[PDB]
Amino acid sequence: HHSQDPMLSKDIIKLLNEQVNKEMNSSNLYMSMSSWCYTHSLDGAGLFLFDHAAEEYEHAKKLIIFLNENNVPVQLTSISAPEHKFEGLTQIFQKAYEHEQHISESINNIVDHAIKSKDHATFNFLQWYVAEQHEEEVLFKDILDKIELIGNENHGLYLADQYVKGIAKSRK
Amino acid sequence: HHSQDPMLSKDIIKLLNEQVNKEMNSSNLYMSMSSWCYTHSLDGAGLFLFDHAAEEYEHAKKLIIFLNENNVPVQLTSISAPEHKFEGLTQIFQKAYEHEQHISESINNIVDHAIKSKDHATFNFLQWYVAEQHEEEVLFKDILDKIELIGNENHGLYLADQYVKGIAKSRK
Amino acid sequence: HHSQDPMLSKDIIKLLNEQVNKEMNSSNLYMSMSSWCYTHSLDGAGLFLFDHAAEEYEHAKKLIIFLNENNVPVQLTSISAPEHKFEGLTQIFQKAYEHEQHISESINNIVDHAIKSKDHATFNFLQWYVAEQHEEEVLFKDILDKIELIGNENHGLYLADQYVKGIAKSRKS
Amino acid sequence: HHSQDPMLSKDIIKLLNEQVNKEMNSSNLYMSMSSWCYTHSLDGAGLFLFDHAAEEYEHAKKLIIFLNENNVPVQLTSISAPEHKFEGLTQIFQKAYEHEQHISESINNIVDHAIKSKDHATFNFLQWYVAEQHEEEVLFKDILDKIELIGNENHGLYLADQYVKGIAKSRK
Amino acid sequence: HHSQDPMLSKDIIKLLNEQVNKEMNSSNLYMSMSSWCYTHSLDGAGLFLFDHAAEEYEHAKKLIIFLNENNVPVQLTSISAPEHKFEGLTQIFQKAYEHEQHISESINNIVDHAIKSKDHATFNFLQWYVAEQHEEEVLFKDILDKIELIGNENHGLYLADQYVKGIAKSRK
Amino acid sequence: HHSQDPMLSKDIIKLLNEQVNKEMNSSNLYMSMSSWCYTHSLDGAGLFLFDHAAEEYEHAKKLIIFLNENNVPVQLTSISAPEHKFEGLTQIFQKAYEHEQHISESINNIVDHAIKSKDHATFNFLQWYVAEQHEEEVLFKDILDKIELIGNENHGLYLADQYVKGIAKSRKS
Ligand SMILES: [Fe+3]
Ligand SMILES: [Fe+3]
Ligand SMILES: [Fe+3]
Ligand SMILES: [Fe+3]
Ligand SMILES: [Fe+3]
Ligand SMILES: [Fe+3]
Ligand SMILES: [Fe+3]
Ligand SMILES: [Fe+3]
Ligand SMILES: [Fe+3]
Ligand SMILES: [Fe+3]
Ligand SMILES: [Fe+3]
Ligand SMILES: [Fe+3]
Ligand SMILES: [Fe+3]
Ligand SMILES: [Fe+3]
Repeated sequence: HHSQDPMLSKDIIKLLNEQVNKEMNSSNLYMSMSSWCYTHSLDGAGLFLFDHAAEEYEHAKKLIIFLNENNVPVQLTSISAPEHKFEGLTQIFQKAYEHEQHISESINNIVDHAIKSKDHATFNFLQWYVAEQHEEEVLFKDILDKIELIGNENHGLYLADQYVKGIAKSRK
Repeated sequence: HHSQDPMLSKDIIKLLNEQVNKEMNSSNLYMSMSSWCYTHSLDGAGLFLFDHAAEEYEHAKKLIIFLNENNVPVQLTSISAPEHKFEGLTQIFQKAYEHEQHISESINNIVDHAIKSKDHATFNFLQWYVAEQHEEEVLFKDILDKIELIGNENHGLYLADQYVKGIAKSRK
Repeated sequence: HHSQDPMLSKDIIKLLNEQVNKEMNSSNLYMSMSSWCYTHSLDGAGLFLFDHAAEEYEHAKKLIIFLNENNVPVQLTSISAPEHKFEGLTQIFQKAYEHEQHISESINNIVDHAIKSKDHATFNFLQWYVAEQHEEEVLFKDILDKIELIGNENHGLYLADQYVKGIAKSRKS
Repeated sequence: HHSQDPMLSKDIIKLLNEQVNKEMNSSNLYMSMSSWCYTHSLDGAGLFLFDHAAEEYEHAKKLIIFLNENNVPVQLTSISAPEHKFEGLTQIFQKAYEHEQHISESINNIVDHAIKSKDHATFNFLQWYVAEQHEEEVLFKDILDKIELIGNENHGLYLADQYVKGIAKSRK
Repeated sequence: HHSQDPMLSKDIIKLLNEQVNKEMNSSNLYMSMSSWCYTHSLDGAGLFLFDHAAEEYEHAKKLIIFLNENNVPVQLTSISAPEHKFEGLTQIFQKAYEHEQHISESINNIVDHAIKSKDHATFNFLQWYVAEQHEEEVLFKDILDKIELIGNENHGLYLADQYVKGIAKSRK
Repeated sequence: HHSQDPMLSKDIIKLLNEQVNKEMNSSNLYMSMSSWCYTHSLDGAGLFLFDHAAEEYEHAKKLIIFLNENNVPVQLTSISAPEHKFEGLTQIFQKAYEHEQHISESINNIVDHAIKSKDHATFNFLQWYVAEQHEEEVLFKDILDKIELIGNENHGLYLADQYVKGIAKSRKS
């Protein structure tokens, strides 16, 4: 039997499949960072990063759904194991904020390509994704700002972890 | 500051970490199988397999939670691209059922090791997982049974896909 | 058309089928005991044993369901005519308690075999059955204890039967 | 202590005790037929026949209750192992319909004996049983009629099983 | 009058009776640790440890119930006076965590003996106890981790006690 | 860091700590009595005595709470192994009633000491304990009266146990 051709262009297909794998890598990275926090008595950060990792997989699932609906084959690729060794809470959140900046950049790029190739179905679809990623990038900026304000001096790690714990709980 | 040592034995840690990675791999496989179905007009099987893939990630998360609570570092390994080429609906579910048999075996192995090393916290924890995996293995057996009963002659693929669609919706 | 092979091992299949037939045999034994009581003015014990017999059939059905879901053919055997002649209420409950002890042992044997064969699907499935059988064994122990505490002196049978009647009614609701 | 004699005649006692054993045998036959269906991918018929087997045991229990209330000793004899060899879905339902015909005949016989004996307590008691058996005989006639209407050609068994599955669920 | 013999084996009887006495001893230890905290201005830890002591007595009662139902005589031996000399909050929780580890080991031992003896009534019974003990061991690990993360420098004891006070109230 | 001194006098502290240990000892005695009953087919008395044992521990906890709030160190002593061999239901309740009489006396002694030392915080605190202990002493008197009225002639033990079972159940709800 005959099935209809993919409804998206080759360039958009490539960028979207790359994005699915980027989100899966993100989930892995954040699970690893979370585990580091959990094994170093920082369960506030552990919980926050675990929940964030899960949300990254949710992004991957939403991108996959869009690919499926357009008759576009999903291309799940090989991905390196995430980094597992970290220096401390500050370094983790510095690395995470940088990572979010990079993800934001990657989304901006696809949206720009949608405009260029007049793919406004894809432009329209990606708007939840632009909005949600901006929120996440702002969130990591805010957490990093707070960790740096508190500092590492006497009880500082505890104070920072409890602050992140509060955010983790409030974000359901 | 000092954090407490991992609360599980080296062998159990190894087996549980391997299992996390197995479930992550399973999620990728099922996403790939789902995509094949969606791009070959089998959206019933597409939906069922997508939802099943998501459930495998849920298993991985629950295993991670148990590792975290026991102060056991999560060791996420490199991701290898899942199989993406398939012959048809029957072959997909034959491969899936075989995969589920393998997963059941892997769980039986961990539970047996928990008994052998007198790790009854782990034994007790794994019981939801034994129960749920059994349900999944039976489900795949039943779907494969139905696909083979229906056949492949005129309208057969359609009837099978609609049957699987019904199951997918009922499990929501 | 091809159907999938049985999902359980040959040894586990045989034990579970044997257990189905054990529960069916138990149901008949208890119906016969129940009838003896009813025909000897012991309707409290009659009701208790009737309801217990019915619960044994429910156990058989639950085991059959598990076999069915695993693509395991159910093998129902001949059921021997149960004992029908009894000496009295005490003898019936002595026999019943001994029977319950045997059933408990038979379950322990299957669960042990599941562990040894690494069949944790079956191990996990049987836990409701282990728990419910333990409660049943304890119940028959308690009833036997009570019958023996009361005795058959002046109104003893009546008192014991009423005691059992109360239990029967409480287990309904 | 003296207990009152049985309240029913020797002939009625014999017939009712035989009926209890007939219903128990029926339950076993239906469990066996059910198992055949389940192990041959016909879970619609499997469920239907399982639920029917349980209903036949319910009939046995109700007959036992009536014997008990009349101070009539219940005489359970050996219950021979049921047939387990079956050719297919049509043959199972052909055998089942014929079996239900025999059961209907057995009930008619007891009711006639009650009339002849002027045992109107028993006549009146059996009315639920006459009505329920009639409904069951009609039901098996209808299912067999449908299995034969559908036939075994391309997807026929699947359609028949799904039809019977519908009936099974509606009688829950 | 004759009463039925104990329903459990001699080895299982010994182990369960020893466990009752262990739980009673644990209750006393925790009451003593609780009192130390209360009399040293650590009422958060005082409340937590008091409530924990009461929970250990609840475990003793549940084990006693199981012995009673099996016609097994309860053998209460002398319960030696608990340690009352403590150095500080960290030492108390270090000792507590080590104590919970020992309790976990004792339970694993009984469950293993039940398996070896084919006593699955006892195995099945103990599952609530395995699960609840695991949660308690994890909890003490977490509290100790937090006490050590905070430390004893300026306001450290106060912060740790308030943290434990929070946990105490949340478990009510 | 400095914590405030105990808020109660040395003599009151000692009496209250002794009372904590008395209640813990009582709990164990009653658990042992309860077990004897359960293992001799007297589950009514078994349940009653088990629930009573648990209530004694609750008394110990309430006393500990008072000590804690007054910055008084709790001093838990060794608990001797309770008596475990008994002659029968009557002897158990004779022993229990005598025990309750002793507990009542021990409370009277503390309350009297509180009055003499002008410790009315402690006097006031103990009033729930005086009241609850009186109700307990009366209850054991009543049960003993009933066991002795019934006796052990033909079905006597059964009747007495069922009577106690009814009390046990009524005190739950
Ligand atoms: Fe993000
Ligand atoms: Fe994102
Ligand atoms: Fe699975
Ligand atoms: Fe799984
Ligand atoms: Fe049984
Ligand atoms: Fe049973
Ligand atoms: Fe019928
Ligand atoms: Fe019928
Ligand atoms: Fe058709
Ligand atoms: Fe504990
Ligand atoms: Fe414990
Ligand atoms: Fe500070
Ligand atoms: Fe008292
Ligand atoms: Fe008292």
